[PDB]
Amino acid sequence: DIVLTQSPATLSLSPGERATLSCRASQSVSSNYLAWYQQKPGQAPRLLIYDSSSRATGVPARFSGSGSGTDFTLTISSLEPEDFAVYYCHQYSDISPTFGQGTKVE
Amino acid sequence: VQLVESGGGLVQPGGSLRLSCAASGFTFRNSAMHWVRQAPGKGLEWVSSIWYSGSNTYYADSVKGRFTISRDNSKNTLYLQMNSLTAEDTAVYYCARFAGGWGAYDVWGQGTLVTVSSGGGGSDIVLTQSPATLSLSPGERATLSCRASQSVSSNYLAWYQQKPGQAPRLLIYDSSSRATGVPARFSGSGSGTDFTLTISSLEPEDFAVYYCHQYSDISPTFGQGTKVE
Amino acid sequence: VSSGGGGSDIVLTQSPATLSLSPGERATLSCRASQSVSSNYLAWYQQKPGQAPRLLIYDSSSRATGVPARFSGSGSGTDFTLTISSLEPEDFAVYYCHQYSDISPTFGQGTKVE
Amino acid sequence: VQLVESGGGLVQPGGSLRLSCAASGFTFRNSAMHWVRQAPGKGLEWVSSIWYSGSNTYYADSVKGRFTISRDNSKNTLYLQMNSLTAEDTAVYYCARFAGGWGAYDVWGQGTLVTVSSGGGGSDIVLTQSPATLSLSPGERATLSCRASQSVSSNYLAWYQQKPGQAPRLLIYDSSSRATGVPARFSGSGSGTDFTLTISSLEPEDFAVYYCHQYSDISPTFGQGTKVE
Amino acid sequence: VSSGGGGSDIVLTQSPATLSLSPGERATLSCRASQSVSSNYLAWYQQKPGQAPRLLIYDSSSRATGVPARFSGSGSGTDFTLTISSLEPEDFAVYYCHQYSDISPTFGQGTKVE
Amino acid sequence: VQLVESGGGLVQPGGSLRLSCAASGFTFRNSAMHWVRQAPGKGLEWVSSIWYSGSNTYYADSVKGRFTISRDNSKNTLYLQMNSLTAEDTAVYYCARFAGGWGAYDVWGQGTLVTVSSGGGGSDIVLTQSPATLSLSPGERATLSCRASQSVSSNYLAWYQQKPGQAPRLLIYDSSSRATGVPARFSGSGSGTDFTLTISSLEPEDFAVYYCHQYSDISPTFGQGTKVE
Amino acid sequence: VQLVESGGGLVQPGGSLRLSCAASGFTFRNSAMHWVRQAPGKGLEWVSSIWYSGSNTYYADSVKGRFTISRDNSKNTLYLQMNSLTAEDTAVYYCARFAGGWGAYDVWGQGTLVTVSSGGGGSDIVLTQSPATLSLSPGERATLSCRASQSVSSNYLAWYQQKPGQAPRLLIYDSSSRATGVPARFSGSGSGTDFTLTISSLEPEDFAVYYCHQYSDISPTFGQGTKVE
Amino acid sequence: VQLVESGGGLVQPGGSLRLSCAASGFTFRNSAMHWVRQAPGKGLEWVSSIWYSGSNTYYADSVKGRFTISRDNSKNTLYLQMNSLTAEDTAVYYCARFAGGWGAYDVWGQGTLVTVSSGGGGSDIVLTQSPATLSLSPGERATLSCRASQSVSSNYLAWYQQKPGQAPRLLIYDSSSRATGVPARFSGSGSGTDFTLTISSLEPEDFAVYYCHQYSDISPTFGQGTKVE
Amino acid sequence: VQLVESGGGLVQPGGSLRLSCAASGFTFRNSAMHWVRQAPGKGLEWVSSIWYSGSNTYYADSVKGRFTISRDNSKNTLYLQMNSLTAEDTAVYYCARFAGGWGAYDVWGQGTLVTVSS
Repeated sequence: DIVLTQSPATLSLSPGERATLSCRASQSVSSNYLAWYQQKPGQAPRLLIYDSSSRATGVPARFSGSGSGTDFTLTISSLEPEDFAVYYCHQYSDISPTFGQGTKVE
Repeated sequence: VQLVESGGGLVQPGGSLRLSCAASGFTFRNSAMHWVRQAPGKGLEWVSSIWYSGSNTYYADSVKGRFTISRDNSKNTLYLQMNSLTAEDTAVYYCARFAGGWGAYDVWGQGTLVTVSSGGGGSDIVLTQSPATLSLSPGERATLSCRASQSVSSNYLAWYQQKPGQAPRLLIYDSSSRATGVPARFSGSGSGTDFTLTISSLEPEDFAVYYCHQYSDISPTFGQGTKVE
Repeated sequence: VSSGGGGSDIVLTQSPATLSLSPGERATLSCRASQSVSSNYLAWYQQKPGQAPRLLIYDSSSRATGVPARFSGSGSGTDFTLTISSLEPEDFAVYYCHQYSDISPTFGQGTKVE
Repeated sequence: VQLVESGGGLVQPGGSLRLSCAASGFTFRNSAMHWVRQAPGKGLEWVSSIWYSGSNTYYADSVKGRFTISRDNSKNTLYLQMNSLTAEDTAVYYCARFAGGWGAYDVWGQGTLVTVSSGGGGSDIVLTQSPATLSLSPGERATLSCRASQSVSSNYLAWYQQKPGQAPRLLIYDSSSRATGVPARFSGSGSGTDFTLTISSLEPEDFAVYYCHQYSDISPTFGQGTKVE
Repeated sequence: VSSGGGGSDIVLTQSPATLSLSPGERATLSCRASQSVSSNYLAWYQQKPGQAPRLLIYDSSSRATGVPARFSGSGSGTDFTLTISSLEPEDFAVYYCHQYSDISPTFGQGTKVE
Repeated sequence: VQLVESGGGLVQPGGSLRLSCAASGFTFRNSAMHWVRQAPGKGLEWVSSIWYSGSNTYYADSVKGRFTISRDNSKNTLYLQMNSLTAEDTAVYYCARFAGGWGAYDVWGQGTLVTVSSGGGGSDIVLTQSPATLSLSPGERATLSCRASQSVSSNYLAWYQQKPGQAPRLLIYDSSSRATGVPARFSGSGSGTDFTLTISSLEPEDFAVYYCHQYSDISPTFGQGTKVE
Repeated sequence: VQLVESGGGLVQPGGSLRLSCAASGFTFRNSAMHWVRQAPGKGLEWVSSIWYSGSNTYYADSVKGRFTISRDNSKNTLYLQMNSLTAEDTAVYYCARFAGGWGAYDVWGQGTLVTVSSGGGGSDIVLTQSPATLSLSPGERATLSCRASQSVSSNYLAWYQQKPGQAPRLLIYDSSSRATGVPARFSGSGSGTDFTLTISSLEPEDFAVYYCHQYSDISPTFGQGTKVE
Repeated sequence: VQLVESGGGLVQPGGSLRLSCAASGFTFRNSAMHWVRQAPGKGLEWVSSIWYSGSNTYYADSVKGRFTISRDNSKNTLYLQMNSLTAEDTAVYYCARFAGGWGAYDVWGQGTLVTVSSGGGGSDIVLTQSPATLSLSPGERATLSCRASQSVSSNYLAWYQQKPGQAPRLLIYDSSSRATGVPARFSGSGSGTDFTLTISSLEPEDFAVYYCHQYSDISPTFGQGTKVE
Repeated sequence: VQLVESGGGLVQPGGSLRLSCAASGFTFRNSAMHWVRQAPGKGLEWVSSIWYSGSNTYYADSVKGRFTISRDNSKNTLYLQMNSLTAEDTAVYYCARFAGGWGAYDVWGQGTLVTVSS
């Protein structure tokens, strides 16, 4: 059962700075079937990245996903106030989908 | 009941300046007179005091040995002689009458700005590190940011590690060059005004304060540090 | 570089660092000393941008001459309070507390009322 | 490429001060050098200009006759001699190299504050009149208010009428006393900090500017005026 | 008391006096001259509180060395514009226009971008 | 080319209303017709769309299940049936012809005001808490203020503590009575229009939002809260 | 002494819902019972009240004609029937026992969330106009910016001018085409996500509020407007 | 103590509308009830009154014969039946309780807007004449301006002279064509939105009011007149 | 392309509740639909999944034997029947379309809070 561990748990940054988020799996993620979601207070999660590196429709270029195997990273090039939220990674390579515990960017 | 201050201005480091404060409306010859200063964007800070003949004159550790408070009671005038000035003396200086239990600092001069600087225009390259703190576990990745207010020519930017009680240790120079004996898990990147230090998989010995440093001009500056705990 | 002893000046801590209020509202400012302030020799000053500090309260509760009655101080020992009962538009400034009970005068770091 | 300023400070009205600006990094002997000042919370204002051998110095109308710009090319230094100073000269003064079509003011000094004051912070009683303007018709009543920041001792407050091009006339003194020759339709009242001038039935000759005036201390002050049109 | 004014000085009027914007948005600043500015000798400066002005644009359209490309000037004669394409948090400051086409240099009164 | 509107007015919550829009000067039967509304002081907001037979009709999310757009091409008339009206539906409603790439909303009706209200005031007792936010450390004292627009009879004023995700908890009632189980560090005081809650020594569990509450009449009102963080 | 709440959940606009509250530990039939709600992120707001056999029941103005409070004393149960639900009703609802002078709201239910929504989003194109306010003189140029969160296909963007009390007026469509009768001093430009409206020489009749509008999909959206004053 | 108003909206000229006002909190059967209206941007204007059934209902001359005030004391409701509506009836209508010596209009409804109009979202062509007044002597030149809010098609603009107590007389039509019998000293010019009437040498018989008039559409409008004195 | 969710609320322990998710803008009959929940202050947690006829429906161990996922393709509606509720089932529940390699959870319902308490 693939465990996803995100780090750091909390990132305190200012507008204009870059946020680098890490998702590390206990096993290799087949086909790089890993996704990133953004969730703001009181709202449903919203897809940012899928297939490790594919940017969803409508997602600004400032969001970028990379990595493979067991090490994945989400990078936000220039943080805006609407980017401060909690971010979850998600692997869908097997029959037991699992999520990271989230990284809150504040 | 007034204090008319004069003096101040812009002076080079190591220079001298004399402040004066002319009193009227009270028995100046008997009054305790103090100097108080206020650095730009900071709070009030006591500087010196002088009183009757028979009492001690007092100075703050910041100025004792360089500043001299004095008074000429025949002209109802208070003086502050400022010698061997340093950039840390930059502040607005106030003369004030001290009334103790009868009013504390009840009369203030209007204040005069003393700026101690050899600089020009004129802006040193400011380095801002982000985030201020990173809490991580062994094995995880640490990504540190250093952004400069101006372009760092030739990418002359270095990264140092400092553990408590020890001298800084060179990790990266020329933005991307790993120093001899530094493990390959340390790597730097970036150019111009955007630089990054990455520690790929943290070890328990990597928890320390990390500083970036630009040496592309005659005025070297450091970032304020990122603590990885 | 120091002339003092193992000794420790009386440290004044003001709270909160900032207060955002409207005209007519109450402003309550706190000053907290690390040691007891002998004789309650604690003063409060008002400072507006670009101007010299102005005495509001001395001896913890004594209102300076010309200060409106809406300003009032209280407390003793290590716990002091400055109260502005109903803020006026001329009251928005930085406020400092100040202890003069010993040889080493010290100030609080200020509370901004905006 | 640097301009190192020095001088400035706090001086009393009518005093004198000299500012200096030491240049480095360029051929100072070829450069046109200007002084620019900025009053607190105001915009930039050109002060003076100087150029090469054929000395062709220029001044702003505010300072012509009081300020003298000069230069010593052997010390690469620009000077500004400031005489007959007034509170209107209070500003941060910048030296600047003028490059014209090749950079305008491309190099600036850091600026030094010059404050011209005799100790003015304000114990004076401030009088506020309201409203600033009143549009009324003949036969109507005009009610004018004067408010003091502090209590006016002994109710030493007066009211004056001023028509364009003429000296003021005493209307009311001691808050309520009608001056000799003033028609009964004028009347004053109030005490402490709240005063009123009432014109019971306006006449066509009553349309003018009205000032209140407190003389209860040694710093006399006037209201800023109410125009009755 | 006057020295002969006045006068022939080219009057520069900046508009608006204030612009309230967010990071990422466009700032468009206007400078209007009372008379034609010969050779388009018009400059733009940025000034942050407590600091000396910084040259941004000269000769109406020339971006000074080290100024980011998001700053751009345009216009001619009596109508000039400074454009900040996408505001950064360090771009919030007061901006002045300046004409140096004659012996009496004049400045606009500034536009504050907050 | 004109759109002539009719209908609207003032109705109570839960009521129903029908708007009309008669067209002339164009081929109405083929036109895409929309409704757009604008709350007082707010911007324009699209509401509904209708077009040719064989197309879909669209509604804004907020009005779906409440509003019905329709048309009668024989009478060149557009309709909007408005049901389940609430205060959020108060707006000026416009009918407009949608031209797409040939003019967007190129023709507008003059608009009719729809107001949904069960009353006109307003005269409730308004409680104003201050300050909105208090950043304090453990061990410090929090002084919270609650000011009423009118006198609170019998001093029937309560204070509540609410933590995130939990129901409010009674702290003080009758202005000064501590509820059973509330620690002695909390204390209420005041009367008439001026009430205060004082937390003498903040514990970590004391950081929450605090509301005042007057229950002196048939229209209970709360303050908007003070967050002690 | 407890109140056990039940009901709530997610419904669509125009829907209905009933909340329940079962009491225990006190003589319920003698207690006044209230409903209080708290919208997400906002404060507490009273909703309704009910009391003894001669039920004189009260409602907040917003819910009058939509909500009904009732009680079944044989079951010790409080009810709140909620009809004509809209998005402004989204809140956490609490039942509470009202003790008046002996405890105010001394007993609370744990609260149930009621959310009124016809769909998750909300995934529309967001138009952001800049700046919100422009203070300009006649003859000056107004440059208005409209930024889109996504690319506006076909550059289907329009601008409207609205004066107080009047319907909007089309100025520009297809990003840059002037509507018939619009003077040449108005001009639109831009593509993709960045659009501007420029009024070259402001006339006195040009001071109004200007809106941008994208019509490139089935969810038309507007900017919140720029006021040119 | 409340009056809940309802009704109003946008209606055609000659149409009908009924306003209602439901009272609570007082003995409605004994109270005198009035209607008051307020035209857009105007002051308050009394409309009608009703009292006990032993007194007479009263109406203003503006509405007498078309409006009917009535009451149903069993429902605590006040009514205003508005028949034969005209654009002059456009106003916000308030119901109000009249207390005479015990409170005048102490309770008001919130008001509902009644707009009586047959037009679309476009405005008629507005003509603005300037100056409002010209004081001249015989032999001098009078230059009068007429500016239109929209372009006047075909230059269909006319000028009229009106002397006191007499019908207007045609001076100029088609902007520049001098009417039969008009002296050559009258001449008109201009096109589009800018028109001028010039009287080359004033005679004493030329002192009158002058109106411009556009007839380029189905909605004829006049300027507000320029008086030549 | 949206999912309109409904249902939820406050229920006693051991009670029952049915959640609904109405789809539009895509071929719902062919889509894999999941339920995901998030207890207050915690992270996302997969609950259940349903797909085409001929595939297996799946449940997390925490709901297996108590929850039933189902669909009505004629009405384009997804259901979650929640029985034998416990305090640990308290969470905001989301319906979501699963696109796998073509976008993972690319469409989400807005979520509804289910609280189980007495």
